[PDB]
Amino acid sequence: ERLLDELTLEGVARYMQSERCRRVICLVGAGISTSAGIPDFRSPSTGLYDNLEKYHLPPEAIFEISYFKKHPEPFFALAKELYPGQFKPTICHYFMRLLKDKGLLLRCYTQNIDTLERIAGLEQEDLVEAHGTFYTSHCVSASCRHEYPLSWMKEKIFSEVTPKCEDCQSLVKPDIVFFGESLPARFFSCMQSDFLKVDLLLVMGTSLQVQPFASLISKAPLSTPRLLINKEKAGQSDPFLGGGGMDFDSKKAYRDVAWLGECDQGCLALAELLGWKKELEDLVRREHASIDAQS
Amino acid sequence: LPKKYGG
Ligand SMILES: *C(=O)CC(C)(C)SCCCCCCCCCCCC
Ligand SMILES: [Zn+2]
Repeated sequence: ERLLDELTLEGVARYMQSERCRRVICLVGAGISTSAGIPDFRSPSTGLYDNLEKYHLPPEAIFEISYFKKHPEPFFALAKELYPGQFKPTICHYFMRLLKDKGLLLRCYTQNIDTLERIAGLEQEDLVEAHGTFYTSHCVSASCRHEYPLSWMKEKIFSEVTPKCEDCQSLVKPDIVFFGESLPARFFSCMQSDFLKVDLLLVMGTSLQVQPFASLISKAPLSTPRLLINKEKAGQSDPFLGGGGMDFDSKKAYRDVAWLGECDQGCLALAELLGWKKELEDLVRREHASIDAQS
Repeated sequence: LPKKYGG
């Protein structure tokens, strides 16, 4: 006997509204922000890195910290080119805000750097930004580390002035984790505590191909149901590489459910099952109108 | 602490 009465979205919703389900961890990737216009920065099939010759570069050096600290100009020129015209979180982001409102959100682990989780109303304590964030920036000198807000960094990016610390004139870097940098200590300390406590893993908009983030699904207790909302099935064991892997379809499947489609539409469907459609619609329309009215 | 690598 398993926790889901059937391996479907309808089964998951019944489980969430049972007393057995109290603490939900969300694992989210670039798929939850493409609807807001944010490209997948890890995908070479998004045309982001087609115009890098102008930067007279050696490709991956654009995001390697060693290269950045010596030649920061290419990164900041790219950042200007790609800076979003607007920061409007998606239906998926506000669904997690509703999970928070209803006392169900234990933690959201995000691969994204775009700050939309914070704009949607998740708080720092709710979030593990596994790859950092553009939300804040810091001087890179170890004896300084002066912090700067996005408004300050934005103004440097758009005026094409390489950002420098006002106290010490070292370079100032967005708090994203470049290649070559340590991953955040908070990612590991939170994982060791949260996965002792999780009742449901909600995995949305990630293909689960980037480590160590993808290994989080194997940290769940064996009984914990795992729902994937994503355009493509993901997280199954690799027939070549072979283990915590997802099992949606075998005769041994017992807890993993795949809902295949756009993340906004899957979150809409789950909310409707939960009785939350009107609440979710009202929240999105209100926050979107507010952002659109920013003067 | 582990460093960030491709993939
Ligand atoms: C690790 O996987 C994280 C990455 C190094 C891939 S994040 C790369 C981010 C590149 C940003 C370019 C400029 C975009 C500016 C957007 C600012 C608000 C999000
Ligand atoms: Zn400084």
